[PDB]
This record gives sequence, C-alpha cells and structure tokens, in this order.
Amino acid sequence: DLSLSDINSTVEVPEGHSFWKTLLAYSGPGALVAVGYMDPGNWSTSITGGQNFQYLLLSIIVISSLLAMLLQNMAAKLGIVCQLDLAQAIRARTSRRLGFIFWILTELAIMATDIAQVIGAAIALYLLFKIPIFLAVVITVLDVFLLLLLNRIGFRKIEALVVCLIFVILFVFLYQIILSQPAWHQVAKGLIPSWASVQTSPKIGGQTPLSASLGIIGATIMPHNLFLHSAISQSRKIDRTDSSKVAEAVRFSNWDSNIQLSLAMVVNALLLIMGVAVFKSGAVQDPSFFGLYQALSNPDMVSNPVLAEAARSGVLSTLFAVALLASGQNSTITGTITGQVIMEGFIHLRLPLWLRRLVTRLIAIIPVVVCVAITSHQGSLDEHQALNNLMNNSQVFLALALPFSIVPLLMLTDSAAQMGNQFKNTRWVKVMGWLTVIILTLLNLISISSQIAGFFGDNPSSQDLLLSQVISIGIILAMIGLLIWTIIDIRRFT
Repeated sequence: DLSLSDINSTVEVPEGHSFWKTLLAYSGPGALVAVGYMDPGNWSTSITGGQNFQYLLLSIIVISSLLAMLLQNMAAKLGIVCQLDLAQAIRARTSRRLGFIFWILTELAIMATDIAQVIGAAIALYLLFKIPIFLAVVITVLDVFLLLLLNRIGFRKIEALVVCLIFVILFVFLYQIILSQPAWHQVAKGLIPSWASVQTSPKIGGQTPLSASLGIIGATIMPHNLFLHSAISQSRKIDRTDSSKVAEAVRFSNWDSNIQLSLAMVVNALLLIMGVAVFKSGAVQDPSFFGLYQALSNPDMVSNPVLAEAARSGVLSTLFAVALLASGQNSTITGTITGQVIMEGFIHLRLPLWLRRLVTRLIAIIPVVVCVAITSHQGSLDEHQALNNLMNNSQVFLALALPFSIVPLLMLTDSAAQMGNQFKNTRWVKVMGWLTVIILTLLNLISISSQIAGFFGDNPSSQDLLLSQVISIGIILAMIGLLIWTIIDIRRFT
C-alpha cells in the first residue's frame, strides 16, 4: 500500500552530526534522477545551440537546471514528509478516471524517453560494433535480462552504477573539451544571464536566441522524474516524529539532488561548448547521432590540429557512441521504477519488472522498427535523419503530461493539509514555484501546436495545416479542461 514496497525505508544512517558520511549513504536518488536529464534526446539541440550562438545560451542552461532543481526538490520533499509518492497523493486527492488519464499520459512520457534511448542505443551499436541498424534495435530489446541482473544488485550499488554512467558520459565529453583547449573566458562570459539570449535578431540556422532559450526553458523538467524522485526519496527510513531529523532529511536529499543535477548541467554545458569549440562554425549539418559521429570523425570539421589527428585516428566518434550507450541504459532502470510508481499509484496495478520492461520496450520499439522499415525500404536513405525526427516527435507526450505533474505537485506541497504548517513551502518558493509552473505550462501549451504541425514533416500541405491547427486547438483546450479540473479537486482538498 506504500510506494516502492521493496526498497522503501531501507537504510537509514544518520549518526548524530556526522553529516558527510550520512551524505555518502543516500547520495543515490539524486543520481538516479539526474542521469535522466543527460539523455541524448536534446544533445543535438545543445550542440546546435552552440554553433548558432557561441557560449551565449550557456546561462539559459543554468537557469533551466536551477528550475529543474527546484521542482525536483519539491517532489523529494513530498516523498520525504508524506512518506508517499506524487502519484499516490494525486490519486488520493482525485477520482480514478483522472488518475487513469494521468497514468496513460505519464506512461506515454516515459515511453517517449524510452524511444529516445532505444534510438540512441541502437545507433550506438550501429556505430561501435557496426551491427546492422535493424538488428541493433532488437538487440536493445534484450535489456530485460540486463534488468534481471540489475534486480539482484542493490541500490547501494545500482545508484552508484548510475553514477558510473554519469561520469562516463561526463568524462567522454569533458575529454574532447580538454583536447579542444577552449577560451574559458568567453565561456565564463556566456554563463552570465545576459539579455542577448532573449532577443530575436541573429537568427542563425533558422533559430533566434529567444527561440532556443525558450526551448531550453520549456524542456526544463521531465514529468516522470518527479514521481521518480518522490518515490526514491522514501528509500531512506525516517521516523517522521522528530522535526530536526526530517528537516535534516530535507537538507540531505536537497544537497544530493543539487549535487547530481549540477553534474547534468555540467554535461549540457560540455555539449554546448562541444558545439562551439570542438566543431567548426556550421560544420554540424546533420543533427543525427550518425551525423555527429562522422562529424566527429572528419578532421576538416574540427578547429584544432590535435582534434584533427585524433579525429582521423577515430577516437572522438567512438567515445561519442559509448556516451550514447551509457545514456541509453537509463530507462531500463528509471523507466521501470517510475512506471511501477505511476502504475501501482495511479491505477493500483501490481506488475513485476519482467512484463513492465517487456511491454514498455516493445511499445517503444514498434515505431522505431516501422521507421527503419520505411526508410530501409527507400534504400536506407535518410534513415538516421528519420530516426532523429521520430526521436524529436516523440517528446510531445512530455509536454502533454507536464502540467498534470508540476501543478498538482506545487499545489499539494504548498497546502498545509498535505505538508503541515511546519514543512510547507516558504513564501520564496511559492513565488518562484508558481512563476516556473506558469512559464512551463504556457511554453509547453505553445509547443503542442508546433510539434503537432511538425508531425506532418517539413512539407506544409495546405489542407493538412488547417487540420493541424484544429487538432492543436483541441489538444490544448482539452489540457486546459483537465488542468482546471485537477485545480478544482486539489483546491477542494485544500
């Protein structure tokens, strides 16, 4: 009846005021959440953002991460104080049909992330081991056994394995930056919140600073990682009777989550400066993983003789594909955990990790093998580009399931009927939290029309455009109705 019954309140190791060892104990949840924010689904968008705007968008990244650190912490709080995840709170404060709508929506979000990671991992196999593109996908389907071995290890080593992947993809991209020797003064100048990133005048590569900045801000959080954080935050036993120990617990999970999401921010920065210093100006013409592979393997694309010799040897591209692999291993863990959370929390369905990863992976790979089937039917022409367009088109479900995950979180944590007058949010995080939630909801509701119109490709059929407008209006209006309904129920609880 409690979230993550297998590993809920497992190891509690606060030992008086020995704070840093205590920090070493529970440092796992923050990493499990942060590794999701390093998935390849936006890697190109960073590199592109670096080529179109050298170091300019870095500050935006920071801001985004900060916002991601805020809401995530809130989620952790809901897990630590209430001893129940976000899905159990929402489902407990609304009917079953709303919990079912939220269930299918979040399932579609984690399904979208799973699509990004199966595409990135399959391509990673196509680049490293030269496995055929169609075989690499059905090889990625075999991650259920890696989940079976993953199940017997334990969170003290699983949550450290996630750290291992994090520093793998962090040191892979940091190594290519160390060889690049970039002008770190311009990097520092770019990290400052300047007003050149909010303008619309450069328009390099069909992208203005305000478009890229609002895109980075719009994709701030992932809805599934909120339920994930609220669930894994409970894995540390708390008496819930001593205010100093639960306040200490909040400091604990906060410093952990910031320590890891800061690493994710560092990875995004390494991707932007990867697009600025490593690649030449405008050298990246194919945002696909294969385009970045050949671009990292062509000496004329880099801006340094050392990177030209190393690129000719073929080490940059292989490290890139290794980073694709280490990033593609995330949904096997966080996808199954979060899927269990929303499943047994929203619809009260107890399913094993076997059929979970089976169903999610199959539903994820169906459109992938359809895309590879059509493109390979065209002669393997534009197959990687179409895989990239599938990966980017999949991210609409996140915008569909974002407000129904950030609004109920902020409401339930701001109310005293769930947190109490002692552990509710400060008047500071009320203003910042509501501002962030409003901005993200508006920006994603704007993104719905752009992505739905993007489903029809870069060929604008005049009759299909109006249909995209009708479908977009219907979707955003339906999300408005669901949003005001959830607002009404939660505000009826408070």
